[PDB]
Amino acid sequence: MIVLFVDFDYFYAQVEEVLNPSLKGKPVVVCVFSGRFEDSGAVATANYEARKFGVKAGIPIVEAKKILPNAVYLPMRKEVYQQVSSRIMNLLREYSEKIEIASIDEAYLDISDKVRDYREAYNLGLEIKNKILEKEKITVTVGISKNKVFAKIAADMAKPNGIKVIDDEEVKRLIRELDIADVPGIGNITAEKLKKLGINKLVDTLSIEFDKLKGMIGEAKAKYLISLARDEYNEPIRTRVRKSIGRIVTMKRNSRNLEEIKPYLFRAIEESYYKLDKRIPKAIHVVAVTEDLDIVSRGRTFPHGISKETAYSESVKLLQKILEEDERKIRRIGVRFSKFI
DNA sequence: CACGGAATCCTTCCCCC
DNA sequence: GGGGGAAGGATTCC
Ligand SMILES: Nc1nc2c(ncn2[C@H]2C[C@H](O)[C@@H](COP(=O)(O)OP(=O)(O)OP(=O)(O)O)O2)c(=O)[nH]1
Ligand SMILES: [Ca+2]
Ligand SMILES: [Ca+2]
Ligand SMILES: [Ca+2]
Repeated sequence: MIVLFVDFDYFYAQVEEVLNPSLKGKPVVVCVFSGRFEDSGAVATANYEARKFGVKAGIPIVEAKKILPNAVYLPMRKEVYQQVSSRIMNLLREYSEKIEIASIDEAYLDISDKVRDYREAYNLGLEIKNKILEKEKITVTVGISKNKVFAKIAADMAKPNGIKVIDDEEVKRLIRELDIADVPGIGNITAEKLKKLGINKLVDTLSIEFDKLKGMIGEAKAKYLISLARDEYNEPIRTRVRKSIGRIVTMKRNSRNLEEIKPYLFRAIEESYYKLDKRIPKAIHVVAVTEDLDIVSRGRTFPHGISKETAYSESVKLLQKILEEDERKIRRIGVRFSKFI
């Protein structure tokens, strides 16, 4: 069983470099401007020249400028990156019929058929890196191992622009050596709950009564970790299908007035519909971000699909429902469409 | 200062043989 | 008791 994971390097910034090579070499910051004020917002990503100084995904744009006042700051252009992603995905297709697109810049390939051993797998890796660099002029990192999880881990260890195989002898040392927090699907909240249980390495999950683990982190999560420890994890590669479309925007000023929010809300639905393109949702959820950055949501499923008129109508009630049950002001508002026919 | 988007799981109902 | 779902939220990752 051989899985090959591909992850494009500093993707949004690298695409910006390709479309305008003059940028290459200098610090490049792709930002998301919220408009609340001059430079309000966050950094989507940054090229390496910028990450070596602390500027990275998540930090406020205002904070990134204090560190690199002279870098190049660019607004994020999803559509552009998405189409480039799509083309790159189509290059991988020509390497396996078994392909799972995980995000806008990640994909897993089941090359158990094609390749025979790890040596060949590695070479196929180089062929893919090479192909993509030539066609799209974009570098990516490749990770190869026994299953998806370790393939991805392989990639995190080899970036940027690397390629790495984590052979069976290593999996075993990683299950013992590797820090549980560096395992995909284990964020802060979980790692923290894991420390208390004395688990700092994948192996520790075997020296704990399952039921206490489940109690603390959930069954799904407990079975996941345990199978990994037992070197038994092996979920297949499957094409994922879009299960929900939505849009959320920041208002210029926090508000509680329905008439002040409606406009932002309607625009959100509009864009969402354009994005649905042919798809018809049965469920609609209204999502609100409270002034103290907490998230509130109210939704509804219908026994049939939702027309745009219906969406406008029903979204106002859920927004009214929200305000009636929460007293904080609202900072961000949006909609989520799901359960496609 | 803290954006925008989406999947998946966890709980708590709630209806009902 | 337990199947079946819908809601609202928790949690992770891009
Ligand atoms: N708006 C927004 N976009 C994000 C955020 N995090 C990631 N993205 C984008 C950043 C990247 O361009 C793309 C994800 O790839 P990461 O897996 O994020 O890789 P990135 O390419 O930035 O890092 P790397 O290639 O490993 O050096 O998704 C975020 O918090 N907000
Ligand atoms: Ca990644
Ligand atoms: Ca990446
Ligand atoms: Ca982590």
